[PDB]
Amino acid sequence: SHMASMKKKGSVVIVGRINLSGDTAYAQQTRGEEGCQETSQTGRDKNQVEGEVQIVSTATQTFLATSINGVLWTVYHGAGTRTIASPKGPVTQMYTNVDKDLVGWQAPQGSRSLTPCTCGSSDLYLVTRHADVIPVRRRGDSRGSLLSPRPISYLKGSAGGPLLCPAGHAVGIFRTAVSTRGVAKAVDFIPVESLETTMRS
Ligand SMILES: C=C[C@@H]1C[C@]1(NC(=O)[C@@H]1C[C@@H]2CN1C(=O)[C@H](C(C)(C)C)NC(=O)O[C@@H]1C[C@H]1CCCCCc1nc3ccc(OC)cc3nc1O2)C(=O)NS(=O)(=O)C1CC1
Ligand SMILES: [Zn+2]
Repeated sequence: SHMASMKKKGSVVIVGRINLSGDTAYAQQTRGEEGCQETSQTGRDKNQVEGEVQIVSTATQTFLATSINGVLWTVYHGAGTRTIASPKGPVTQMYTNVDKDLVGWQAPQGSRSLTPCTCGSSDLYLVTRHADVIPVRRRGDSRGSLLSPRPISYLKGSAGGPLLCPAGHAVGIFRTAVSTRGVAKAVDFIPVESLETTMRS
């Protein structure tokens, strides 16, 4: 302890994006490691934000955050209770729910939001932090199966990323991979209706 020397955790910092605006998905880095560490400390990020899916970092982890209905959502297991860096300084979470593994901040100016799905469709697509678009069959409210299994390395750092309907509506937020002996066959996600409930409380 000793209060005079106690440290503060830094802000979550946007360090890039998954670009989905064209015919090709690809990852873009907007901030390297030294700038990220500085921005984490001040909570002041003057970078212009664009797009729906951000790549975010703390001091110890890198993962995704997805804008839906003007809220930038990610996983509690990545972000904890942290603020996010913004042009005006650190921004406090608007939503925090450890039970859902969910947090949200006001979507950054410049971001674009995905629309919540209304199709009731079960043919889905998971966007990874490396900008891979993996097909996923919905198997329950919060479960989908990967049409082609991958090692868990392949999904590491994609928590907070979106599951999309063929149209491109947001169906959910990737939470955790279900694996056996290191191979991911299934995914757990936070369905968008759970977000929408949270957005009414
Ligand atoms: C491989 C990619 C994968 C998506 C990733 N998710 C995880 O690694 C989660 C985090 C943690 C364990 N995870 C797992 O995926 C494990 C693992 C063996 C690692 C594959 N699998 C697993 O549990 O399967 C069991 C069926 C589910 C039942 C148990 C699910 C419990 C979910 C969960 N809830 C809470 C609530 C509150 C918390 O407070 C701190 C913490 C939590 N942590 C949790 O799970 C990811 O990319 N992360 S990340 O981006 O690298 C990182 C920066 C954030
Ligand atoms: Zn839809």
